[PDB]
Amino acid sequence: QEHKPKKDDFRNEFDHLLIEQANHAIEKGEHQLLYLQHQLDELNENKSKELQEKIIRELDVVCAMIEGAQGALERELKRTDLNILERFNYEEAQTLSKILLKDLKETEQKVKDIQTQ
Repeated sequence: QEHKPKKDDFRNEFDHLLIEQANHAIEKGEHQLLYLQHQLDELNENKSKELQEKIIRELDVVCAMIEGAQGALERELKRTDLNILERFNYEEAQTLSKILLKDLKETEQKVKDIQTQ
């Protein structure tokens, strides 16, 4: 297996491009979900009241800002666009965002399902 470092090189989003904000949004969200998965698995059995209440708060604010941002941004870019490159980027953008969205939702549900103090 090849495990290499992956850090956003283009942080400065001055241009504030549509795809730029979208990619950054889906990237951050996805990452958080991947890392959150672990806590969810451990919390599933641990059933820790503190760990749960915490994950819920973090997952709430994350899924919230992501849902709102993604929805708005997506609705913005969806306004008008037609091109090979634009189509490709747009396709992958919605693909990654959609995936992270489903996973995130599932995680939240599970957390809420687990009974704790």
